[PDB]
Amino acid sequence: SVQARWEAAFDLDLY
Repeated sequence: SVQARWEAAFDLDLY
């Protein structure tokens, strides 16, 4: 959720 891999990173940016 959010999107991650993106705006800085929510958390699901994967590390």
